[PDB]
Amino acid sequence: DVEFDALLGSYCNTLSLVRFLELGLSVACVCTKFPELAYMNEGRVQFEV
Amino acid sequence: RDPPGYRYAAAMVPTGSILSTIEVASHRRLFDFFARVRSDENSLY
Repeated sequence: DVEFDALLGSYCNTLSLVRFLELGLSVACVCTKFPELAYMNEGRVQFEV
Repeated sequence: RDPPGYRYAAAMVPTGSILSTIEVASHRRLFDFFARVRSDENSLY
């Protein structure tokens, strides 16, 4: 007798890495990187009209 | 909490331009300092 058992193959999804900049909702924001955000403590935007 | 106050110098060199023109002061407290001046005030100098 010959009797074996087979591995009929492996399937692995690759989780897609989605950036934020490529997306619809990144028009509704102005995103900027600010390395010193950790130190800022208080920030403000003035607004004259 | 005695919030901040508008920085006059920083004005004069805007970092942008507000497109919407509307009567502000309805949306009063969206800001923690709102000042409405009329022809001009004493407090800007």
